[PDB]
Amino acid sequence: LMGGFGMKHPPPQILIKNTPVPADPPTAFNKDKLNSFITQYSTGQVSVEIEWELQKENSKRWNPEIQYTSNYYKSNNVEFAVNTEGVYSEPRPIGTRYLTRNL
Amino acid sequence: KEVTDNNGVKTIANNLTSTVQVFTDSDYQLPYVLGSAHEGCLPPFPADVFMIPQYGYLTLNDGSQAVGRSSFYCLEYFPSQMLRTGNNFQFSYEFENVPFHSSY
Repeated sequence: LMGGFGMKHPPPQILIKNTPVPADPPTAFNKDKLNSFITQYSTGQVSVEIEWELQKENSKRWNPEIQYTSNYYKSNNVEFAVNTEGVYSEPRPIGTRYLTRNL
Repeated sequence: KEVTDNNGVKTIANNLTSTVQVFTDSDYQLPYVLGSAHEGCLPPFPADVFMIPQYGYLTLNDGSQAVGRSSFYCLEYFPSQMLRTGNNFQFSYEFENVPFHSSY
């Protein structure tokens, strides 16, 4: 209902964790689980590659259609670009529905 | 046929080199008006001669005005077969699987 593709078997969940590294244990045995760990974090890169299938427009419509565009008029910033402070922003929601079909 | 009117008197003659043009919309690229129940069918009685109905279509409106999403269609922008007297036209069609109507 929020939109998109419903699937019985969607892309699976990808779970990641830093494995705990204990700090120095005591030299006499203790049965309690170790609550003392080395402070730790990880970084890396992720690649996601999705192949998308397209359905072309076959239309016989004579007149030109509505299309999504940028507006030429001068502005302080470029839409869908970085800020003067380095902040990327998305100025507007963009749907998919521009081209037309008969009903 | 050609119709000439002189004064209040019309003469009908054959025009042998004139053509009729015909096409099917096989890709369903036109507004489909056959699914609304309209006059202009072939007559139930085989000896009756019938007029062919005029094709028209509707697109989006706001009141009497149109919006930018409204689409205009030129039927000349399709390929069609041209027919003089002595030319004929035919095509075949397969119905897709549809359930039996229940006649019980």
